[PDB]
Amino acid sequence: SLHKMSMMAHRVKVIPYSTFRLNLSVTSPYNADFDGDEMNLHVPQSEETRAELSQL
Amino acid sequence: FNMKLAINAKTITSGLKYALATGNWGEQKKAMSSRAGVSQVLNRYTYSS
Amino acid sequence: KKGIAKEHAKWGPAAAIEFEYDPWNKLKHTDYWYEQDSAKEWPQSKNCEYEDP
Amino acid sequence: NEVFSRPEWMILTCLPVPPPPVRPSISFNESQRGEDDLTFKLADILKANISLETLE
Amino acid sequence: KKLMAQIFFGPTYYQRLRHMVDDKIHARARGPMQVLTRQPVEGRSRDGG
Amino acid sequence: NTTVLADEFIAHRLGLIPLQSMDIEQLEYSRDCFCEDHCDKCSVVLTLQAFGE
Amino acid sequence: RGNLMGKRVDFSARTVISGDPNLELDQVGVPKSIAKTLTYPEVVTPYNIDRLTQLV
Amino acid sequence: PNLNIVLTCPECKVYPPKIVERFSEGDVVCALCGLVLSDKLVDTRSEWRTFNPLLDGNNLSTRIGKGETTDMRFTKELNKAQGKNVMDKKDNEVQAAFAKITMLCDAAELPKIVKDCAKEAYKLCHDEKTLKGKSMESIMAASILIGCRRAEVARTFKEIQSLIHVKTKEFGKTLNIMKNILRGKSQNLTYIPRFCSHLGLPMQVTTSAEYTAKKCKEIKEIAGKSPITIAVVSIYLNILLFQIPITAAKVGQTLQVTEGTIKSGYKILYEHRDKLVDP
Amino acid sequence: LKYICAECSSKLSLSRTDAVRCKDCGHRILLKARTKRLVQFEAR
Amino acid sequence: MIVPVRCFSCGKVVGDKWESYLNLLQEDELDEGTALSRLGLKRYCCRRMILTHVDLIEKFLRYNPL
Amino acid sequence: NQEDSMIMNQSSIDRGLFRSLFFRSYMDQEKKYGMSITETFEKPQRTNTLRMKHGTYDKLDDDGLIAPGVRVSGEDVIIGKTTPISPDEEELGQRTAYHSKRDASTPLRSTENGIVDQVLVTTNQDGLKFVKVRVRTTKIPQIGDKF
Ligand SMILES: [Zn+2]
Ligand SMILES: [Zn+2]
Ligand SMILES: [Zn+2]
Ligand SMILES: [Zn+2]
Repeated sequence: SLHKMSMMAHRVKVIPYSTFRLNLSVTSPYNADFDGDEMNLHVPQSEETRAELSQL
Repeated sequence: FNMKLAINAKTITSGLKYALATGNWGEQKKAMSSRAGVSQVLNRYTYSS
Repeated sequence: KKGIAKEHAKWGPAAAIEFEYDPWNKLKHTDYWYEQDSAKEWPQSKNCEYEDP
Repeated sequence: NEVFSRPEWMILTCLPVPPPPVRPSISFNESQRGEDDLTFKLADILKANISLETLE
Repeated sequence: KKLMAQIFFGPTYYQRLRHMVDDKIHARARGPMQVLTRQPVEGRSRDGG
Repeated sequence: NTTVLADEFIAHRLGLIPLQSMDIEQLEYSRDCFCEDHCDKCSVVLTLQAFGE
Repeated sequence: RGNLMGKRVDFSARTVISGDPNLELDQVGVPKSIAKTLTYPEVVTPYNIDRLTQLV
Repeated sequence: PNLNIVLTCPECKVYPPKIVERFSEGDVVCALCGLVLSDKLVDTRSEWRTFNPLLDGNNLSTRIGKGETTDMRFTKELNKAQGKNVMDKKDNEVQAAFAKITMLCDAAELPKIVKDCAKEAYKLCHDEKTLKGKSMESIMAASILIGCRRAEVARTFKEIQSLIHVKTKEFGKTLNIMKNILRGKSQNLTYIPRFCSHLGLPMQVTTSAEYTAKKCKEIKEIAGKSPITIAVVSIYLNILLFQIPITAAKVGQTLQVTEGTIKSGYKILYEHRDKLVDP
Repeated sequence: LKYICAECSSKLSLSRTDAVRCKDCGHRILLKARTKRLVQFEAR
Repeated sequence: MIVPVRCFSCGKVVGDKWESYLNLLQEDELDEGTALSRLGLKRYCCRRMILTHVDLIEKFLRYNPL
Repeated sequence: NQEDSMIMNQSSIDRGLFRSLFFRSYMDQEKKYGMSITETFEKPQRTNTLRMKHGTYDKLDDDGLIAPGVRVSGEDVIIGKTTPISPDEEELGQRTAYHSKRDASTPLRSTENGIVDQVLVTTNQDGLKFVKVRVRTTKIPQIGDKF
């Protein structure tokens, strides 16, 4: 991570055929082509945290 | 003139075995005259490689 | 056992196809790429003779 | 500061010990408890202290 | 239907790499503990974080 | 198996051999067949023998 | 640095992405094995009771 | 204090409970009820993936030397200070004996198991009034043979005294007193492949020699008193039964063995050449 | 039939210490028991 | 290795003409282009398959295991 | 395809493009820890070990090995160990019977599954019971491969 980007939140539509999937829009602030780079994911546990991720 | 010479044989064989196993390049002296990448594991993926 | 072609090509009988309509561009659904001429930079269809120029 | 810092405390007389969690025995998986660096060095400290006290 | 443009298209030589997906897929929740630090342990092998 | 090839390799090699297919309407799919494990109505049986002579 | 201002975590995912032109920005595509592996706590209200019972 | 944790489900109590471990989540659950007992298990393999104390004893050995970010002026002081505490322990003599049996076993090219078993045999007694010194090498010559034989490896006396001249009888009395020590604290068939190794023969003579040694052990004619030698003449009669020139003078100089005993065994198996061949 | 050890197509039937170095062969590597038991496969 | 079955490009049965394609080199001294002509695959999509297959199963099988 | 992604023909994958072998090996051997008696490669019974896994140990045979050619899942066991100490109050002290296991049987890596093949056993440098196995596993190319 370099700046305020790379930290997006998302909703989820669950997909088969195991891998991730995302929009072609947000690719350049993510600063990653599809050359095999890997992602990192986290899930909140309580509602204050889930709400502030959702709203910010 | 026999008892010492065969443990001498162990020292020379064990030293060469340790050197070409580890890649620490020197005797049992904890990396003196030390440079590492001399005993790489051979690359065995593809004939070209 | 039985099987069908749509889930696996083991039961495919076809394994070839050919498909042609308007060999002479009369419907003009697409142009041709060219660098100096549309005609000489392309070959005629084998199906040429059954429809007039 | 008198209440917390007075230079005779700055010279070491009586030495506390660290608890077993900071220096844990790794239980080295065939027969050993696998004693580690901190307990090893403390055992050296006790040996040297008992040697000095018998000598004096 | 007919396609508007035209396509450069034909035979070419490719090859296959080593980093396949099954060695890289990895996920974890409430697993093993490291005795020195009480944190999740390392390694995809022993189900790390 | 004894060859210098392996077994599922021989299987996928076998999978592409086509067969006679006239009366294929007469038999039934195993998914719709009431039986279990390849009755004569729903499947056929194949035997192969080779030797190192 | 490796234990206080950063450390290991829980509820984590790590795979490789592919693009898609049919999912908008606030979604993300998540594989179902990972969705089996992960979790999220909820609470029991009069509102969520039947859906939660069915999912149990 | 009784120093004891027992794990029991607080809702089943059928026995010391039939419980399982889920190491993939590090938890324990009573399999009947399905409730947890405790959580956050400690790994039992990762420490062996991370990195001779029984022979070095409770006190722990430490060799000291030099490094990169140090000075020669005080690492030579360290090199002359490393012997300032060797007299506090008898472990300097234990490790001197360990070094010397390492000298001996690797001199006779003996493996790691033979080395560690000789280390065990010294560490077993290491101090008795029965030991009483006895040149300090007789105890090691005994211990290496004890560890060799208990490693199911046979080595000759002639090999042992080719290694160290222990006058063969201080060695013998040391072997007797060690035999009594081990029995308080509580096989010649493998000589044959080393003999044919030094003679360079294929398999069928060796298998025939083993079969004839078994049969002659069963029947009669000890006849040589230390039947090592009648084993040796069983190899002699096998190789003379075949047609490879391994003549008696060559065998005697090779094995440092009496040729008259070879002719005596040759006569007593010349009588008994009948029932000793299978094919 | 328990051991093969070599280029022989012989069912040597070795169990415990009957000259492990093979008699009608010349090997000390002791090939082990291709299985009589029926196998299952899945060719989808 | 083994010349494969059912061409990726076309999909017809391939390898019938394989040892045929062999024996039209040795006892005929025949050039490969007219040899593929008479062999009779008028597409190229299968012509490449036999063109760039390399045998390995001969070098495989001239071991003597078991 | 965008930013160097790839579209492929699963029908060509069905026809047999890019299929691949995968050999994996294992190193395992025994030790002397006494009172010189070494470990054993035993087939565990129910009352055999200390702290048994959930390996469902039926895939092993009387020599403590797995016969080749059968299939294995991820968690399954292939080798069997037993602690030869001798002397540590061998099978009646501080444990049930379940004699002297402290069992360190090696399971397979818990994800990949396939067919074991051609198990060899041969003594080591000093002479012990030293074991290597090999497992064979097909991997059809999937969505997430680096090409
Ligand atoms: Zn049926
Ligand atoms: Zn319970
Ligand atoms: Zn053989
Ligand atoms: Zn084709």
